[PDB]
Amino acid sequence: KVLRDNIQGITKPAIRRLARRGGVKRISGLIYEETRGVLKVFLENVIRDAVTYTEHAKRKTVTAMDVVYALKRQGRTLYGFGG
Amino acid sequence: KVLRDNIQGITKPAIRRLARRGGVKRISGLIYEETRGVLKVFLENVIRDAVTYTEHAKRKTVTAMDVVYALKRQGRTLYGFGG
Amino acid sequence: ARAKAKTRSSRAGLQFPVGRVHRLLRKGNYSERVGAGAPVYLAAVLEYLTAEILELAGNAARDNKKTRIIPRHLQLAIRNDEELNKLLGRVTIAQGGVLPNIQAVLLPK
Amino acid sequence: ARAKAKTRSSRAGLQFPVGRVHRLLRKGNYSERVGAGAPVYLAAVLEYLTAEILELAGNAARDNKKTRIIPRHLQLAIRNDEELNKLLGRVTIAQGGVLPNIQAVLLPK
Amino acid sequence: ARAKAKTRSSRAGLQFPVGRVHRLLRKGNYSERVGAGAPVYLAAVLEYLTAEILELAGNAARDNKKTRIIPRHLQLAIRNDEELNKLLGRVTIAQGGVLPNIQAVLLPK
Amino acid sequence: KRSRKESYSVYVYKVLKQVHPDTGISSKAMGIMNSFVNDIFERIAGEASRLAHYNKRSTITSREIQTAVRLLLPGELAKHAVSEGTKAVTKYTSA
Amino acid sequence: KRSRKESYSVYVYKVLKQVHPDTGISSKAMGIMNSFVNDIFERIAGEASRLAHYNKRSTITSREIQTAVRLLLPGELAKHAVSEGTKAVTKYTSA
Amino acid sequence: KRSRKESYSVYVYKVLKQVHPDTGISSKAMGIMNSFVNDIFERIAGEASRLAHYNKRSTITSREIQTAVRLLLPGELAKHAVSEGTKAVTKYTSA
Amino acid sequence: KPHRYRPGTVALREIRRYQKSTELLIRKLPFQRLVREIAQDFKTDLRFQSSAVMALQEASEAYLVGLFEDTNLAAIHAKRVTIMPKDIQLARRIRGE
Amino acid sequence: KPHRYRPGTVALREIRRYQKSTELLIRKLPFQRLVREIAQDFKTDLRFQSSAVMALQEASEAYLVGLFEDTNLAAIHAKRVTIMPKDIQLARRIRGE
DNA sequence: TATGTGACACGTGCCTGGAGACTAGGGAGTAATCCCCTTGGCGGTTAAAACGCGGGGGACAGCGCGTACGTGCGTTTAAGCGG
DNA sequence: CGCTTAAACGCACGTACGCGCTGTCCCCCGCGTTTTAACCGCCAAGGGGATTACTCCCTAGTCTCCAGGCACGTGTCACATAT
Repeated sequence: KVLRDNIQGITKPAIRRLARRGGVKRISGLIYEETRGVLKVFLENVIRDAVTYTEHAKRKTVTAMDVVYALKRQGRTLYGFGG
Repeated sequence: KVLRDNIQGITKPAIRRLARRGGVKRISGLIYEETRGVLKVFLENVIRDAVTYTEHAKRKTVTAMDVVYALKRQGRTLYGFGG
Repeated sequence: ARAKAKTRSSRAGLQFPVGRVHRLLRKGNYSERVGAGAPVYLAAVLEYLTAEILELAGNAARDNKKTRIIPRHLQLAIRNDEELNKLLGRVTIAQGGVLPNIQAVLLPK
Repeated sequence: ARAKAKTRSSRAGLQFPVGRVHRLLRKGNYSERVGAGAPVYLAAVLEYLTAEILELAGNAARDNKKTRIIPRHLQLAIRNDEELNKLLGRVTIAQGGVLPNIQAVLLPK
Repeated sequence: ARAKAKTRSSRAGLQFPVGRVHRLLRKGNYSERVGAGAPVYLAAVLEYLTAEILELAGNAARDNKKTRIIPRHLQLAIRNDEELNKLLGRVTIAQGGVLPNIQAVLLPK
Repeated sequence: KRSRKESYSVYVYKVLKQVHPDTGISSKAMGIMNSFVNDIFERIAGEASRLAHYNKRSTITSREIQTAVRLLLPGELAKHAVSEGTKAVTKYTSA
Repeated sequence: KRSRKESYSVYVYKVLKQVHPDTGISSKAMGIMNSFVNDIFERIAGEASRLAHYNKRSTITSREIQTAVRLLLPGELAKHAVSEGTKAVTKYTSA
Repeated sequence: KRSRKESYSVYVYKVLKQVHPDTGISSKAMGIMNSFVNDIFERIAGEASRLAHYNKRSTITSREIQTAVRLLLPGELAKHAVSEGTKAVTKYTSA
Repeated sequence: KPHRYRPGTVALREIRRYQKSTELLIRKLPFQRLVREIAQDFKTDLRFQSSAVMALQEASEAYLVGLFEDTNLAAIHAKRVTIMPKDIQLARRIRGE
Repeated sequence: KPHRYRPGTVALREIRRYQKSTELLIRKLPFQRLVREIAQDFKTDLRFQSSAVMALQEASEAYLVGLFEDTNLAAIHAKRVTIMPKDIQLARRIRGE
């Protein structure tokens, strides 16, 4: 239930996979934690938005339609979830 | 009637002034024409839409309020000319 | 006693539904009246765009010898058109991937 | 037999015109119906925002010993607040100038 | 008694006269009956090809800074589209002239 | 007893069959196309709404939609859309 | 007193202003279009007639002329002509 | 004279004298603040309209105004805007 | 001797693979667990559509991968092939994050 | 001896001065000439409000200046102080342009 | 190249949303005007641009170097799938 | 919860790569001078933006009725997987 450091649940080889899909050749060891913090900031922005939608929606559970509204609020529109 | 060359009217010392406002300490000689081209692209992108407003406003006089509309269309909203 | 039912989409000669787009625009609260040719024109524009991206997806599928459109083919079609890339520079696609693209300095020798 | 025509801004203890804002919302076509407390809440939020930005502008004008607020003071106020700058990063002020900013690598030894 | 006469050109919604083309095919001795949609198809493909060659001609005229198209524009347009050129290799245009074309060894040095 | 939900499925599937009779579809690609068609729909509709406000018109006409196409759609897609849509305006005008 | 003579001028003019409102036309270029539409007309017409003879079909339908335009016109122009004619004949089928 | 043109000058001046009786205002800064308040107003109105259609709400009320101002305003601005708005809503509730 | 590729060859092969491939680069269960971890901080006992977690997913690595070609452009601008987090900082700050 | 400042000193003083200043750095009437020249490329012989001209001048100068801070960030990120147009192209590519 | 399969795709009920008939009236098209705003142009002037010399500061190549990821192989466990 | 491997970790050895330093060359700002056209500023002119009126085109809305597109069920072959 109570969760502690799942930011490191995103593994370093997963980050290497992400860099290789971006075509990055060589990755420093300092990269992974800084990118974890960056994605943490990004996720907490979008989940703050999606949450705010959700308690406004009078639903207790998050729906993806709130999620896509949150992403188009941030100028980061994503296609393919009934939007 | 027609005009042929006014892109050079944005002179090199004007670019130098803007770069010092931009905090640039040292400016190459290759900078000025490329900035003229980039500025040309930005101005034509905004003025095409400003035109499109102006005939859509059925006017032949270009107004600043349409300039505001065009600039805020491209995420470049300017304060000081609305209304 | 009454005229036989004839769709306004066929009156435009168009496929996207004129009545549905008109209803969406009326209930979408953009103006309290709307010109009759406006949703017809709108459905025509979206039909043109849907058509052209559908041929582009068809060519991407045929080049990769798959009979059915895949969001990978949508990604490859949408990113390789600079017109459509500038149309959708901020748009992401689910399970789309990226262009196969490498920098020259990343290649050996 | 009408009572004295009292103002809703004073009813909410506010400066911004509640009636004008409600009129703009009713004619800005955002919904056909507007809840009564909504323009009040909006006008209060706007009053708080305008109050804090004008307070910052007055502080900046006082810092430059200037008794009448300046768009340069507006720029210096709006860009030196983190919440305001992240609120209004893509918004530009006319004749604002820029923030005084020189990189340390630009600075000499 | 009778409805208003609405043209088959309007029924297709295309500019080329359907009735004239049907009349010509009736009096041109190609079959003893003709399908109704075939001259519609004819008018459609003719208007498509005239539209594209008129695009080419208008583009050439704007390249030559002329408002009205001339046979030189027609020549330059019809010779630089390979499908049109090999469509009309043996077809000659009045006052068209020739393509600007010089062999490499004709050039000095 | 379940409620009906709106989709663009039959229309996109038909226009796929005219543009490519032999080419199939995956379902989540249709979801992406649904998102695209909806997205451009409120882009053009919001442009039409604000352009109607700017000229103080309470009626949005095909002129406004065409202006919105010229604004949001760049380059060639705008002019081909204008050509086919004005064509469609004449087509409905005949009806 | 004169005799009425057919021309394809006015339809070329509607098409021209549909595709280029800014562009004029010279009358002998109009005559060249007249020669064009006539020449392609009996090219396709003889193609349809001889195809109708090949399958001994005494009636020429849209399938026949589609076959003929696929024969003479090459590829890109052929397939987009197919698309134009196909949507035209479907909207006539609805008409 | 001419027709009346809307402005927010008097309210800006009143709020200015609430926060700074001592200082003055330039009318160009007044115009900038008019642009500011119009921009924020249309922003909040836009997302309120969005949220009204998201919950399919025919009436726009203050709760999604709260939602929108919490959405746009970062942190401290958002909570104290909620505080000021809630205070004024309660005072108008008490007339 | 056993076979051993020189540095960059396996990197090139996996770059080409993941450019061609579209499937997820993140293990799904710790991702969902992290989403619940972050969301619980803002509102308690938040339940998730799995599709919502997935949409959060493709939004996340889309943002990351875009930041990654930004980082790569910064690195080739700096005449390098090894990226450092200051490149990511530069990309975010020029984007304005 | 006629005094000569060491290079970049006057450049930094200009940086301080023009960061302090708020006015437009573009000549107004050549800017209007270029604006009308590009206007007739879309529609010939229009009229202009001068307010539109200063609005375009403000927006153009602001966009250029922000582009130069991005260029300066790229150049110092490449451990240089002299900018080249490659830096500007890099910044435009980061901005998504 | 061999093989299952479920996802795509297609027949079917329906009701519901969209079209047909008709109207009120009102926003919208149009005429007029005028005046104010915009364009056109003319003289003085100087700052602003431009141009030349110069000379230091910076870009960048060369070269090495030590290290820090790349690559490779063994393990754990933890992600992943079914129910 | 119960298997069930895939990959995450982890170590280990090797290379190549950021980077540190310097040589070197050249580029561009500092400064002074020349030109020049920008700009004030002034005035003439006219043009169309905007305003008022007037009448009307459409269209939003209401009632009727019906067919279209989506839910529903199903079957089936393009593709996933294996080799």
